[PDB]
Parts: sequence; C-alpha cells; structure tokens
Amino acid sequence: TNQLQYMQNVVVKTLWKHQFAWPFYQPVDAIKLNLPDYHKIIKNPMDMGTIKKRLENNYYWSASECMQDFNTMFTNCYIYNKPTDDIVLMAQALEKIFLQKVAQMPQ
Amino acid sequence: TNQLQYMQNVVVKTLWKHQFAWPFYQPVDAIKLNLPDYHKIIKNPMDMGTIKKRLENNYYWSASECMQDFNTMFTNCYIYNKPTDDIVLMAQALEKIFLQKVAQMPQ
Ligand SMILES: Cc1sc2c(c1C)C(c1ccc(Cl)cc1)=N[C@@H](CC(=O)OC(C)(C)C)c1[nH]nc(C)[n+]1-2
Ligand SMILES: Cc1sc2c(c1C)C(c1ccc(Cl)cc1)=N[C@@H](CC(=O)OC(C)(C)C)c1[nH]nc(C)[n+]1-2
Repeated sequence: TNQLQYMQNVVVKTLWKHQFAWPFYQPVDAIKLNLPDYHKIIKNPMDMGTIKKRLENNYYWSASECMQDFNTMFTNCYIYNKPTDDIVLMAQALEKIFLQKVAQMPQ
Repeated sequence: TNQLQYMQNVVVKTLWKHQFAWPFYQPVDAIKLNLPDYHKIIKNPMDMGTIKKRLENNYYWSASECMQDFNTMFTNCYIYNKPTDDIVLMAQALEKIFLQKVAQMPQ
C-alpha cells in the first residue's frame, strides 16, 4: 500500500536507525533476561523485528493495524517497567518519533 | 490546523459518541473511585475532556502532540488495570478506532 509501504520504508527504517531502538529489534527474551512474570504481565508481546517481518510478508490489512503493533510494543514496555526506568524513557523517545512520522503519512 | 482541526472534529467527536467512551470524559478521580496507588502508578494522567479542552485552547503545537495524549490516556488504563478487565477491553476498542481515524487523517 502507499500507507503500508510507508510504514516499512519510513516508519520502521527511521526507528531502526535510532540509538534507542536496539532493545526492540527482537522479542523480549524473558529467559535470557530472567523475567519470570514477563509473559503473565504482558499478554501481547510485540517487537520491531516482528513488525518488520509482518510488513514484508503483507501480514497487515491496513496501516492502522501496523500502528497498533507499534503502540502495543511501547505500551508493553510502560506496563512491565517502572516510569523512571531507562527503557521507559527510551520507549517514550521512540514513540514520539513514531507519532511524528505517522502524522506525516500520506492518505 | 487542517490536522489539529481534524483531531477535534473527527477524532474526538467520533470517540466521544462511542458507547465505551464515558470513563474517559473526565480525569480519573482516584478519591471518588478509592484508588490510593493510582497517582503513584500513573505519572501522566490524561483524559478526553482534557484533550478536547486543549484542542479548543490551541494547546497543541502539532497533531502528533495530540496523538501522544490519546496514547497516554489508553496506556494509563493498561498500566493500572489487569489485561482481562472490562475497562482494558473498552480502551482497546477505543484505541483501535483512534488509530483507524488517525490513518485517514490529511497530510
Ligand atoms: C534486549 C532487551 S529487551 C528489554 C531490555 C533489553 C536489554 C531491557 C532494557 C533495555 C535497555 C536498557 Cl538501557 C535497560 C533495560 N529491559 C527489559 C526489562 C528488564 O527488566 O530487563 C533487565 C532485567 C533490566 C535486563 C525490557 N522491557 N521491555 C523491553 C523491550 N526490555
Ligand atoms: C469513571 C471511571 S474512570 C475509570 C473507571 C471509571 C468508572 C473504571 C471503570 C470504568 C468502566 C468499567 Cl466497565 C469498569 C471500570 N475503572 C478505573 C480503575 C478502577 O479500578 O475503578 C474501579 C475501582 C473498578 C471503579 C479506571 N482506570 N482507568 C480509568 C479511565 N478508569
């Protein structure tokens, strides 16, 4: 789509390059990070690797569907972590860029 | 703005009319609802009344700034409540409509 291609080519590409993006490239590994409560607190895990793959496989029916996965990704981070945690502040920075780019999307 | 006017006239108006919107018309009243931990868990309270007022007062510098307040509103609800709670499912429904309408915004 003009809109889905834009989510892959502008939104994912911009965010992927950001210095704060690295924690979100792959799923939260609750085993490696020793987070036994992660999967009971977070019911819909999401990450940017998954989103990028979904865009490439034409998983989404609409740009809004993709936007939802980004929102989930960020929200999961705010649900699991304390409001002052580094990872929260990083997510907020990334979420702001996400929104700024979503607002400049074509109709 | 074309975009900010659209956030007031389409996004707020559509959501306000929705059957699930009523909990979000005004700030969470942690006293009336007996929620002593609400304000320590939720660092940025947000509601649609506040957003609507902000739009009318030209508080926002951009549509993305407004979008951020909506995201905060919904996220607060997911942070404070359990994933199976009625209020969470209501927020998810409203958030989906928010995103569907954001995707149909003018550039
Ligand atoms: C690869 C990934 S994914 C991730 C993190 C890392 C490292 C980090 C993290 C990332 C960056 C900085 Cl500066 C700090 C923490 N935190 C965890 C939660 C946690 O508590 O992990 C520690 C036990 C603290 C490791 C978390 N929640 N949500 C996400 C996306 N992450
Ligand atoms: C006016 C408002 S604002 C609100 C609620 C109500 C009623 C409801 C609520 C609204 C609708 C349904 Cl069907 C169920 C609950 N819940 C609280 C949290 C809570 O625990 O409140 C109870 C103690 C359960 C009252 C909450 N969190 N976030 C928000 C926006 N709210």
